[PDB]
Amino acid sequence: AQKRSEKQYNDAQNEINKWQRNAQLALQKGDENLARQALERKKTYTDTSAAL
Amino acid sequence: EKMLEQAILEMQEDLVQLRQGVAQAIAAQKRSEKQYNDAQNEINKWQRNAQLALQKGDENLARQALERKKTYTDTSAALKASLDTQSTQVETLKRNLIQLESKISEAKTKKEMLKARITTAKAQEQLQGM
Amino acid sequence: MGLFDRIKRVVSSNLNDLVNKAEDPEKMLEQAILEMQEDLVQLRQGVAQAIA
Amino acid sequence: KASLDTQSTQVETLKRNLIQLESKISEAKTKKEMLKARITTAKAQEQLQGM
Amino acid sequence: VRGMNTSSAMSAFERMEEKVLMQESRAQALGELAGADLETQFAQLEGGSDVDDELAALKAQMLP
Repeated sequence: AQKRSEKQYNDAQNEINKWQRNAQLALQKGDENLARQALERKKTYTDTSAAL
Repeated sequence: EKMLEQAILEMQEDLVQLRQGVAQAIAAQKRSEKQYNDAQNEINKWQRNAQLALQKGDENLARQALERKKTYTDTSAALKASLDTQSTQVETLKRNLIQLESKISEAKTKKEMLKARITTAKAQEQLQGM
Repeated sequence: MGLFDRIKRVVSSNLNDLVNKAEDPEKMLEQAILEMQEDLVQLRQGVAQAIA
Repeated sequence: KASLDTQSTQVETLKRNLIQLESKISEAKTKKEMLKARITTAKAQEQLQGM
Repeated sequence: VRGMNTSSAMSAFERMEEKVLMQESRAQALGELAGADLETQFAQLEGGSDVDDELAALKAQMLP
């Protein structure tokens, strides 16, 4: 169970990194809405990570 | 674990039903818009006819067309009012779905926490036996 | 609710026996790959009709 | 003509979806081979671990 | 695309994941318990002690 939570936590961290890259990419693209959405997703992931 | 597993299956099916309702609402908005668009198109045709009627010299036909336009306008206004009310409901449904999506993920996390405490309790029971 | 309590107990007992038999990994993997391929063919036919 | 344009757009969307679907099924086949190896290792390990 | 409950792709991934996760976690955990025991740790130390003396003996054997 500890390993599973760690994997999920690790996955969340990995997911957050991917999301961060996308947000940066979104800014370059010029789509403001997508970048904002990504930030919200990261916050949700962070909350999940905190809970984990 | 059995109580938790049954609950997870149940929530997913409910979400699908909500999605279908949202689709119907979306379709309804589109249908009203099409009717509204059709009414606007119809009004334009009516306006052309009224102008044509004046050229023709038939005063009665032109007057009749104006009355028809007013009725169409009233219908369009009603459709617009309906759309606004429908839109607020649609937004709430969309918001609810987003909230639900966040909630299901939390439920999965809860199960893991629940499983860990139960295992610990079982370990304590073993100590009593000794 | 009395009915609700009865439903949960009956459902749990039935579900547990049923899940173990169909949880084998090898049987599940074979079934999934075959099904998706069949679906694609059906989808293609529908698409072809639209194109026609 | 108006009907054709709407239908054509829908057809194009379906074609795009099919391409996406094709990518997904191929990935699944690769996953099965990886999954099988992991399962076999675990079974062997469990018997050894108990002893 | 939406991912229906009855869809084969959605169902297959979920079924496979549950079985795979449990098996992988259990195997790793079982291995860890053996490592945790003190006797196993002592054996590793003994093995390290054992290899060096043999090497010294081997050097003596190959010295002439």
